[PDB]
Amino acid sequence: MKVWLVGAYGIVSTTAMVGARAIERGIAPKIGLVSELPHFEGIEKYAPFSFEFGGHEIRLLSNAYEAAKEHWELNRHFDREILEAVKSDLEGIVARKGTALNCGSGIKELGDIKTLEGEGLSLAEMVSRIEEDIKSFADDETVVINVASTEPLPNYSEEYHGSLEGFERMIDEDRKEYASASMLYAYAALKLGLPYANFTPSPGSAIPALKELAEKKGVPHAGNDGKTGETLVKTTLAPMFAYRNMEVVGWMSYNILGDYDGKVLSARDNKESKVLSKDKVLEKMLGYSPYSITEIQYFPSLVDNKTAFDFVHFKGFLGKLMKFYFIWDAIDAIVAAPLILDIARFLLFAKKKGVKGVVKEMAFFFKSPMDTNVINTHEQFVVLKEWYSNLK
Amino acid sequence: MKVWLVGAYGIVSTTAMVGARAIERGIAPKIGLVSELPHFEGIEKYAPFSFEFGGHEIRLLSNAYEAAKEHWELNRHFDREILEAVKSDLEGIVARKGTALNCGSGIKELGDIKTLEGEGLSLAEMVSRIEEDIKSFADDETVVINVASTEPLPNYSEEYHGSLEGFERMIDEDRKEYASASMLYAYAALKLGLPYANFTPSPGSAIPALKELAEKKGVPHAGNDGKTGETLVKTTLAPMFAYRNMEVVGWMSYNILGDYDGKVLSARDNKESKVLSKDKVLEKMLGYSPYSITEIQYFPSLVDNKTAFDFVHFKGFLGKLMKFYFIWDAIDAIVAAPLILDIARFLLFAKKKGVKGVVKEMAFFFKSPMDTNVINTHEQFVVLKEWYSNLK
Amino acid sequence: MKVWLVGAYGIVSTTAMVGARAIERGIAPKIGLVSELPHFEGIEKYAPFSFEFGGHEIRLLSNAYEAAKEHWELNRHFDREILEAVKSDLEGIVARKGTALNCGSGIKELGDIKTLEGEGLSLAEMVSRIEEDIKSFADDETVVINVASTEPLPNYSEEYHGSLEGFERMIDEDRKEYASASMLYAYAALKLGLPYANFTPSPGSAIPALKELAEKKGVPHAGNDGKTGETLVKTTLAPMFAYRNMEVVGWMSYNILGDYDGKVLSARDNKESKVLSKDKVLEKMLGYSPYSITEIQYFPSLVDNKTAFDFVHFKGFLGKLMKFYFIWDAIDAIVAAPLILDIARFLLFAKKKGVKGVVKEMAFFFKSPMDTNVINTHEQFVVLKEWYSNLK
Amino acid sequence: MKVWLVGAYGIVSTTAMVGARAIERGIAPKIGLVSELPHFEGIEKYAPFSFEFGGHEIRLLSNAYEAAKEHWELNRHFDREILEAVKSDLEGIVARKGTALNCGSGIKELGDIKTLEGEGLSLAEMVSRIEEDIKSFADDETVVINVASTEPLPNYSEEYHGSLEGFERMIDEDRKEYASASMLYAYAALKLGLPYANFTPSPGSAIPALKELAEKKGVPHAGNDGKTGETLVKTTLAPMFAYRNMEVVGWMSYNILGDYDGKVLSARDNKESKVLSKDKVLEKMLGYSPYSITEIQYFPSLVDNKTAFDFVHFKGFLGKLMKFYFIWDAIDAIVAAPLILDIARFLLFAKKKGVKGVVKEMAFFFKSPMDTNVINTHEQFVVLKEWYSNLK
Ligand SMILES: NC(=O)c1ccc[n+]([C@@H]2O[C@H](COP(=O)([O-])OP(=O)(O)OC[C@H]3O[C@@H](n4cnc5c(N)ncnc54)[C@H](O)[C@@H]3O)[C@@H](O)[C@H]2O)c1
Ligand SMILES: NC(=O)c1ccc[n+]([C@@H]2O[C@H](COP(=O)([O-])OP(=O)(O)OC[C@H]3O[C@@H](n4cnc5c(N)ncnc54)[C@H](O)[C@@H]3O)[C@@H](O)[C@H]2O)c1
Ligand SMILES: NC(=O)c1ccc[n+]([C@@H]2O[C@H](COP(=O)([O-])OP(=O)(O)OC[C@H]3O[C@@H](n4cnc5c(N)ncnc54)[C@H](O)[C@@H]3O)[C@@H](O)[C@H]2O)c1
Ligand SMILES: NC(=O)c1ccc[n+]([C@@H]2O[C@H](COP(=O)([O-])OP(=O)(O)OC[C@H]3O[C@@H](n4cnc5c(N)ncnc54)[C@H](O)[C@@H]3O)[C@@H](O)[C@H]2O)c1
Ligand code: NA
Ligand code: NA
Repeated sequence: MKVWLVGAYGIVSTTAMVGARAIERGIAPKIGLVSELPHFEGIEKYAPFSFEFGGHEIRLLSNAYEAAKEHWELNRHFDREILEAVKSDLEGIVARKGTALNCGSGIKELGDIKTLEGEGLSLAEMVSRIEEDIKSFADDETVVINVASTEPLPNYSEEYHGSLEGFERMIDEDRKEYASASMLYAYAALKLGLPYANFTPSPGSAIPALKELAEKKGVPHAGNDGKTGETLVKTTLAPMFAYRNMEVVGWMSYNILGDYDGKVLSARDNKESKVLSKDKVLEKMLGYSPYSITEIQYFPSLVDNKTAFDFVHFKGFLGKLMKFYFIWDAIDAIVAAPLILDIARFLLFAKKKGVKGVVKEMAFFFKSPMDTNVINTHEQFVVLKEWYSNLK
Repeated sequence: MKVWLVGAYGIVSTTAMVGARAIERGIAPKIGLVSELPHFEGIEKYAPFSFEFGGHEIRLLSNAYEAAKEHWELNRHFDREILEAVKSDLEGIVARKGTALNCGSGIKELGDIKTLEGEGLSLAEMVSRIEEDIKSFADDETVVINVASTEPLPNYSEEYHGSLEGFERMIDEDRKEYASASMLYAYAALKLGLPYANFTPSPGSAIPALKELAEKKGVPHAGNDGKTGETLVKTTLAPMFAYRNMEVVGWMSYNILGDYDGKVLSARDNKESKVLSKDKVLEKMLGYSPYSITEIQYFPSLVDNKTAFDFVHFKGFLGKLMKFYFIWDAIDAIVAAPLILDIARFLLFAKKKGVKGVVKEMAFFFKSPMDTNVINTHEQFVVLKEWYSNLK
Repeated sequence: MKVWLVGAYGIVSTTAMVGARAIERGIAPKIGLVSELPHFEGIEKYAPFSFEFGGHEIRLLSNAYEAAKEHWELNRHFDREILEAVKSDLEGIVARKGTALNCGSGIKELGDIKTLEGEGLSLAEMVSRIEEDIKSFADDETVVINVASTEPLPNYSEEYHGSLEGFERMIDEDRKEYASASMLYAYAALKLGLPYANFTPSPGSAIPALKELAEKKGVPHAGNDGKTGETLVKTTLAPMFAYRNMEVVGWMSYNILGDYDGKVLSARDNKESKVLSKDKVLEKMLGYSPYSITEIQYFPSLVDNKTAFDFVHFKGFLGKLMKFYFIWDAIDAIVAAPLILDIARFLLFAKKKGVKGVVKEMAFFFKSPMDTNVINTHEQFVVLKEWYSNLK
Repeated sequence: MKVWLVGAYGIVSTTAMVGARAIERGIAPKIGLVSELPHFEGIEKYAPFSFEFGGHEIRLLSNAYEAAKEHWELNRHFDREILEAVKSDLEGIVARKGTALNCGSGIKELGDIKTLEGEGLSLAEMVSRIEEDIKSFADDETVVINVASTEPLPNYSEEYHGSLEGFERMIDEDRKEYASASMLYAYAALKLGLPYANFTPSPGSAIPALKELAEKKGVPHAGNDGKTGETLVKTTLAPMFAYRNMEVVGWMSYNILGDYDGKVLSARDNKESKVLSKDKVLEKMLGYSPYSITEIQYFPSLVDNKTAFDFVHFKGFLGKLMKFYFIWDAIDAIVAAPLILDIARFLLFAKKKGVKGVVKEMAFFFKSPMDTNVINTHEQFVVLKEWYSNLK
């Protein structure tokens, strides 16, 4: 299959590329791949473990190898021998110039960038470039996945975001104020009939306009925002207090990281998207709102080793308060990268099975799953299992 | 209903007694009670929140109030005002002298004790005293629950434990070497046609002899070993690594506590029962065995504030190792006490619904659930929900 | 001796009052009191353990007992029996209306308040009321200690803060914009010839004007900002990396608390004072600046149980990065309250020994010690010991 | 200078060798080296940063490079580029066959071993081989340092360990039952007039016989047992509670590690030496004994990444209990290796300054410092500083 990655030179993106190729060359295990679990036996009939890559970027380096090595230098999150073995393949992946339209002040932290809007192009002309890039790459086994820096919350508009006609009016009128990069890539993917997933908390396809578009075009889509670490634990663990009829009175979630993701989320406007997505899961699972605090702070020496500190304050029998702590110490690109490969395969599977619109049953992958109040990790896993069985 | 508690002066036992009465007098919330969750609406048709108590003990204090206050003095795990309000009721609960037969060297740590076997009685004569105590108390709405100190692993015997005839032969021949206290209380309960649950990792009714007996008598029973804290988290959290196709390579579980439970488990023979029950859950959930260490150590200043330290070492994409820590800081009697009330109500419900033999669907309460490989907390909760719906 | 407490109805203040009296009535140990350590034998010649209290407040409750009980209800940080035993004594402590001039937006969180500036008084007239209150209480064995809510960083002024003449000009001209409450109480104390200590990060006497005043008047003073918990650990532990020639690359300090202190510090202007005081210690000890983040967030269920989460990222041999975590779980009023009693006794001792100006050797008590670059806890303790020996 | 390392193929030993050479070739910083701190300016007059290595082993691999690479493969605790750069130098370091006499059951975990006692040699003949090996290597700038696996507590003997004549009688009579390997290497070093340090909790030179010998020979020696991680923190942090007049009621110290050190300490007899050395520090600092538990458990996936979990339970004002947690996550060979280089330089310095007998002022390096009750890390550092200034 083929995967077009928005933010193709990022660490999540390059590590998926490194991993896919290491696994194909037979020099890496299949650990981390949800699509490789026993329940999904037979997926390879529809989506074999076979990947060609391209994508859009605003940080233009020569190729995906140079991009992968920049992240490897700082993080060393896989062996030098894996880097070397996949060098050839990754040198042939060259990203195209994308758009950073309305992606917030945090984009400044990426350093030297070049964008379509910087060239003076209108919305219609930007869409045409994005579509031409994708369609020149795409086949009938192609998916588009957004793994680009997290945008701020969009300037929402009922007219421009509430219907497909309103959104196409937005493009026609060149109303840039209401367009964000993530919307434009999602729009392009679906207009081309390509399945789409948004691994970030940027709006992407999660506006009514684009949900209408995906349905009309009969195209499957999924999102939003990869559930990889702290939020994974929160949605696995919060149900335990509910099952035991305990009241959660407080939940603290504090996250420190560096690298480009920590750099972008250092900006208050970009951060808000990620923070709300991490925070809001609690009420959906419990039925009520514990006092919750969720923060992300830049902490440069950790690079992509995002570390989370959580504290849960809870009541039990007779009103007695009790306390639970956790620390997650993990590399973000290592828990994220396989989910990109899994999302791509499950979208391809969904496409071939005639699935259209939001694939709500892929909620398991996401912190803010579209079209569903199923948040509990256990419930989401059962939904994913049962969905695949129903269509297999 | 009526509940006969083996180990009636213990902290789990007295706090269930304090709690039941506080809730009946309308001075405490219903927090902590699984049987009070919305899904179990209508349980009160079969098992209303209404409790009379008695039980067996080897530490003879005057009454359950004096017992409750001894634990309250050291722990202050509920308000002085709750203690005062329930004093009358608890002063009327007087335990009967039980048996500490083959309950290990840790029983020495309980201080001043008096037992049936100390009086020179044979197995048959001990059984008669235990039965007379229970039957003088029991009605058609009576359950027996074991919350006594954890025994060592029994001297197992195919002849004496493998069939009811073999076990009754054991009693007839006065073969004390193969009898443990917990077996004798379980035997007595079931011979009397009373539902039974074992909240400890002592063998109790979990031998083939007594499982045969419960079936023959048409009596429901449940166990073993309350899942309250660290093991609750382990069975909620370990599935997350499986769902995400990660390999757990190591899991460390270190527990410190004081009070009478920490005192008994300071002995190496008593400890082994609790340790194996906490440790063995991992393989059943994952399909394989991470290097696991599970310890319990005495740490007197914590009293009944059992604190657990866990560390999970796990592999993800490309073989990368990553790390997860947790600390549970809770009072053991507060997470355990409501489960005693819930177990009693669900046993009464099961009894009235014609349920007989091991109620395997009550696995949710237990670290070592009888007759089931369902260990995942989420799965167990669904099984409990669905079981109750099926019989309601 | 006599202690006039600014913020007399606060939890630190009332717990010092509760503690002093419990210890005098012989119903509490002397644990927590630095002045009770063997090295300080003979202090009781100059400052016996004997305390009468008064102070200023803006939250007017009837008396210090009602104030103490309000905090006890929420926190239960000492026994009901201690509360009862000291009720009489504390009912006779009645605070006087003080000033909340330029104490930031966080003061709004205190609820119902009444202030001198609210009555329409000028700076000169406010100073006269504050002085009249203190002088009506004071004797030759009286000290004034600031334990009031943390102010924002002041609008600094060279003219008005840089010399005593400039500060007295400020009062004469009624230039309120440059006066803060803490400055006015410190000014009043020193004008009256009374020793002064500032337990908060508010400016207090730590401006050149008031340092000049204390010297001229021959009056000892000490501050700023009680070092009680997280910062205590930081100044004990950071030296270990220096002694071992390790580079600290990052230090994260995250603090959650409730109660009135957490409420006031929820405001961004008030918070800044506390944050800088906690953060700045690192460079002074190490000679360089690790990337440091220090936050305080409101977390209401913890009440006065301030909990801190720290993470230290450090380099050792060959550049290898390594990691250290800590969690402090303590009640803030319990670690602070004895230091108020100790500060008072050491100020009285200093006064009687002819000490004047900043008592820099009391740095041990403080996060931002005036007139000293001695920050290491070990060094500060030796300085305090040696100071007392020199004057004994 | 020259350093003869007992246990020369171990990870602490090989990493000191790797580090020394990387630093000499100018490809590594001097981070981690206490002897490189500003206070020790001028040490290079007596002990320049210049090292030639040899030693004894029982695991015979071809050379120290092969040994270093075996540990590097599993741990990756320095760059492949450092490994490559020092390969030549380390290939020329070839260990000689030593003795594992009475080194406990844990020695079995080292795999394929060869020893002097296995050849049938008497004590006198073993001593001669050990001496011949060392003297063939040694010059006037040579030190011997023990970094071999931790032995069990020795079979102590007043006659054989209490005087030099008694110890030499032991050798003469071939009384193996009372000799341990570490004693024999220490004996040989001192008989040869070479300074000696013991980085392990094995007895080494810490018996009266060998202390008498070092004095008579006018030879400086130091030990015992490198203070590198958890115990470093404990001796830095415990003084904080004393300075603040708090009572420590409980201290838990739980350590997990793998590699060869974790393997040897998995044995109960070997473990006891390390456990007592880690545990006993508390009383010496505080004056009393908190309930303390100290454990080390094998946890193979961590390899040389020893992780420690500590919990401190402490009383403060009015008897209130409060709680402090810490987690140390570090590589043991990285914190240990520079101390070997520092110990060697400070021993050479001591030798040239006419120092003889136990260098008690090197206590800073050690968990069980010989001839001193100075345990507090801060105090030890001041003692080391002042010692060096006095002799410089
Ligand atoms: N576990 C995880 O790492 C995880 C989990 C959930 C969500 N996410 C989200 O995934 C995204 C990727 O994470 P990452 O660590 O790879 O960050 P990264 O910064 O290393 O990668 C993002 C890449 O996208 C590029 N980019 C930014 N805006 C773009 C635009 N509009 N068009 C094209 N390219 C653009 C950047 O130049 C960068 O190379 C982030 O938004 C992050 O918040 C990551
Ligand atoms: N969260 C929890 O507290 C928890 C969880 C799982 C299992 N358990 C188990 O529940 C049991 C009770 O815990 P606890 O904290 O109340 O301990 P406890 O020691 O305070 O209570 C046990 C009581 O039973 C008595 N006893 C011991 N052997 C007896 C015998 N053979 N016959 C009659 N009485 C006997 C003791 O005197 C004591 O009063 C223990 O076995 C414990 O391991 C507790
Ligand atoms: N361990 C600790 O608790 C600790 C450590 C260091 C510093 N501090 C500082 O000590 C102070 C007291 O802490 P607390 O927990 O008692 O808080 P608290 O809010 O319970 O006490 C402060 C009291 O002062 C009053 N107040 C505020 N402004 C005033 C003014 N200008 N004049 C007179 N009264 C005023 C408030 O009404 C309140 O009763 C805070 O500034 C805090 O940041 C506390
Ligand atoms: N931070 C630390 O790593 C640290 C701190 C304090 C003490 N120590 C102690 O230092 C020692 C070395 O630690 P390591 O991690 O290098 O362990 P290691 O097992 O990797 O090294 C010990 C080496 O000595 C060898 N050996 C064992 N007995 C011997 C004998 N009698 N004669 C000659 N060689 C012998 C072994 O074969 C091995 O190569 C251990 O005793 C350990 O407990 C280490
Ligand atoms: Na805690
Ligand atoms: Na870690």
